[PDB]
Amino acid sequence: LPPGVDALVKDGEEVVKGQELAPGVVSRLDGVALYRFPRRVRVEYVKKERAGLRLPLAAWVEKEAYKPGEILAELPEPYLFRAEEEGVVELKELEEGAFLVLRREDEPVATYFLPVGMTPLVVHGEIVEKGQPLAEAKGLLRMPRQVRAAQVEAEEEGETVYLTLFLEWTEPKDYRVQPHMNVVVPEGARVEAGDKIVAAIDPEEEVIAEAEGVVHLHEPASILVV
Amino acid sequence: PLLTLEEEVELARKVEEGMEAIKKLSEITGLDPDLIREVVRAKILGSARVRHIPGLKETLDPKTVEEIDQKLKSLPKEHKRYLHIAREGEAARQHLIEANLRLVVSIAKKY
DNA sequence: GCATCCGTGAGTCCAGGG
DNA sequence: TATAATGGGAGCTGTCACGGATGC
Repeated sequence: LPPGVDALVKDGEEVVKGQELAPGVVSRLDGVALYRFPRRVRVEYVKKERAGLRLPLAAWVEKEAYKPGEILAELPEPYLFRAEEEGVVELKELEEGAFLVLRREDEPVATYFLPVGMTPLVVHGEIVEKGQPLAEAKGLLRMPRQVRAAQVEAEEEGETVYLTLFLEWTEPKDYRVQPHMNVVVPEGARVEAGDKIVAAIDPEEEVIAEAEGVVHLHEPASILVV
Repeated sequence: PLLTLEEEVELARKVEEGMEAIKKLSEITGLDPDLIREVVRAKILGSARVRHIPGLKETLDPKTVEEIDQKLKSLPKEHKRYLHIAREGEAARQHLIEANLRLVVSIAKKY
């Protein structure tokens, strides 16, 4: 496999004779493909948190849970989602959507979830007072593809709803594998805190798993069809 | 074909660890590390090449290699792990020699 | 089957040898 | 015993009949 270009196929699966294995590799034979030397290991660490969002009551599509991509509300006009706490902003922009966390001193004080359609109006590290706009939702706002809403609690108050969402998603972290290192973990396996992913000559170069997650292997040095 | 750095290191690692596994299997089973190495080799190579060894105290006969392979296969999973380690090591050893046969030729053409 | 294309072993006696 | 080293060289010339082996 040329440097950097990734596989069009994954480790463990059967392939057909002539079925291309990569943008410049075609398999002369049928059988099980296998990864030789993964040069990038991406770990999807699983995060399950509780977050909140306030919405106009009319614009809300009441449901008990939300699958990804699913419409969460529809706004007839621009709407400013405002802070209900004072603090310093920690903005974590996922693939789609975001999480605001306001923190006072060294303790977190609010965790807001901005689904797709909400443009955050604050920058990481910013100071915010109660009521100031954190983000603007235009309309047809919906869940991101990468995150799902397990459970949904609602509170009516005035002309709005406050959703307490039990969200579950994954955040990826990559690691560059060196030729003198061997991946000791299979594709799609479940690591815990402290479980070793990639071994290396000297221990300070090892790859140990921070939290729980799954393992995904990318850019093999070569691919072995057997 | 010629080893890449990665294939080189992988096979060498497998060899080192298989030798360590033979040592651990000797600690567990109380057998002779040489006897164990010969039985693992006998199974990796095949009965095509199954002869006696001058250092071994017991004639290496298919009967005895089967007996020792069965004494090994009856070990608990965490012990029988080392048998798979050793078999992998021997296969790597064969492959590493075979891959470096050309270097011998390039040296010997000068003598 | 019918030619052609091959391998192979053979070539008097004596002497001396540098 | 540890930098790294990865596929070789040599030819060779004025015979002849014959049994067996390959192409037609």
